[PDB]
Amino acid sequence: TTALVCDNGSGLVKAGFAGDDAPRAVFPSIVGRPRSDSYVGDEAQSKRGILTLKYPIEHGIITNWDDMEKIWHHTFYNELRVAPEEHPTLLTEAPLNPKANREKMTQIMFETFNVPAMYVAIQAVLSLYASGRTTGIVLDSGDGVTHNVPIYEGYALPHAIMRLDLAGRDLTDYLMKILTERGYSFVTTAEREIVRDIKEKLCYVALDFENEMATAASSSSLEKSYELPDGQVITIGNERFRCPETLFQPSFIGMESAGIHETTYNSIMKCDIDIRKDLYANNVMSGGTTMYPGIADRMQKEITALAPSTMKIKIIAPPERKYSVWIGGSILASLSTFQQMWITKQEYDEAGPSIVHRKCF
Amino acid sequence: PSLHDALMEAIRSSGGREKLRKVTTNDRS
Ligand SMILES: Nc1ncnc2c1ncn2[C@@H]1O[C@H](COP(=O)(O)OP(=O)(O)OP(=O)(O)O)[C@@H](O)[C@H]1O
Ligand SMILES: [Ca+2]
Ligand SMILES: [Ca+2]
Repeated sequence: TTALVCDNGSGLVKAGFAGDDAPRAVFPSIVGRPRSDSYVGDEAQSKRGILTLKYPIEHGIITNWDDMEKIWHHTFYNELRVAPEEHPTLLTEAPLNPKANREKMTQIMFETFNVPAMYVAIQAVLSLYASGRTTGIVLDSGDGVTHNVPIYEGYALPHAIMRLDLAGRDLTDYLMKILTERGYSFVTTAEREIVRDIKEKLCYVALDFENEMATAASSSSLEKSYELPDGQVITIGNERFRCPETLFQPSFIGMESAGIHETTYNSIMKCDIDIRKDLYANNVMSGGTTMYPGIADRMQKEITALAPSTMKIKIIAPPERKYSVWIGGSILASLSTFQQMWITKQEYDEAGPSIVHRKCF
Repeated sequence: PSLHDALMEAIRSSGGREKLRKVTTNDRS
């Protein structure tokens, strides 16, 4: 009678039990094979150098269903150590997830894992719920994709959803590139993991790019020392803010899309004028790639410069926001009122996989 | 008058993550 919460991302699986304050298991959303039959998640990365790793979720959309089944199997049995037949399972989906995808999630849950009940919730909406809100605009940025999702009373507004096909994997790749331009060598998959750790420990968003570039050129005050696993010490400099600057200026990696301040403004402006005041004041940031220090102050500055002069702008950035989607699902699935919202196996038997559009919205 | 309305109210008044049972994460990156 304890529901499960499975938040499947492009880079990370987040899984646990509804009512808990954090997922029990967080592991890479990968399946590896020889370049046993397949390795899933934590064990596939532990042999990352001897296997072809595949990502069944790309840009937040499930695209390899066989490997996804393997991820879901690994989650239930190896990580959560539950029988899925005994637990209602809340899953999460990207914004604008194709109709056919939602149906196959349902079909696999009921027919393959024999769950008693399930549900598919939109990741960004869950993140709003974790912050205690039901109206707002979410900026959700993970490992594969970045969305602005404006939400009125629990309904995402699909005509105003913006996408940016750039997120944490691109930033890691970009930090790798500019660190090698400085002289270092990050080529192996072990070294790419070091760059990801440098990204997550030392990068930040500058309030103003040019001022910060000028400080970094004229002093050592923004340099950081990083100790490598073998004990070597390297110093990181303007790379710390150049890497996440790509979020506001995607041209750095050759993308002519708008930055996240402009997708945020353009998404508010696709919404009816009467709800824009509430959006502007309820700008929730979620996902691992919103974790950079300085990002809320920079966003505040940038949106202020785009918005009417009198508008109250508030950036909300919970300290736990790399798990905000999951925490939202943990909240929703442990509420008394939600218990009639499940799709039941009985409902599934009568209506079929397309029941998911009727009950999950 | 709507189940949806009651759910939205239940979300707003849930006290958020403080009311949730504290657990440990087995966290690989
Ligand atoms: N402290 C941090 N600073 C910067 N980036 C971080 C930090 N912590 C995690 N990340 C990045 O966040 C990403 C994973 O975030 P998240 O779990 O929200 O995405 P996902 O759900 O796997 O992917 P997506 O949402 O794009 O489908 C990784 O790129 C990771 O390196
Ligand atoms: Ca995600
Ligand atoms: Ca540009």
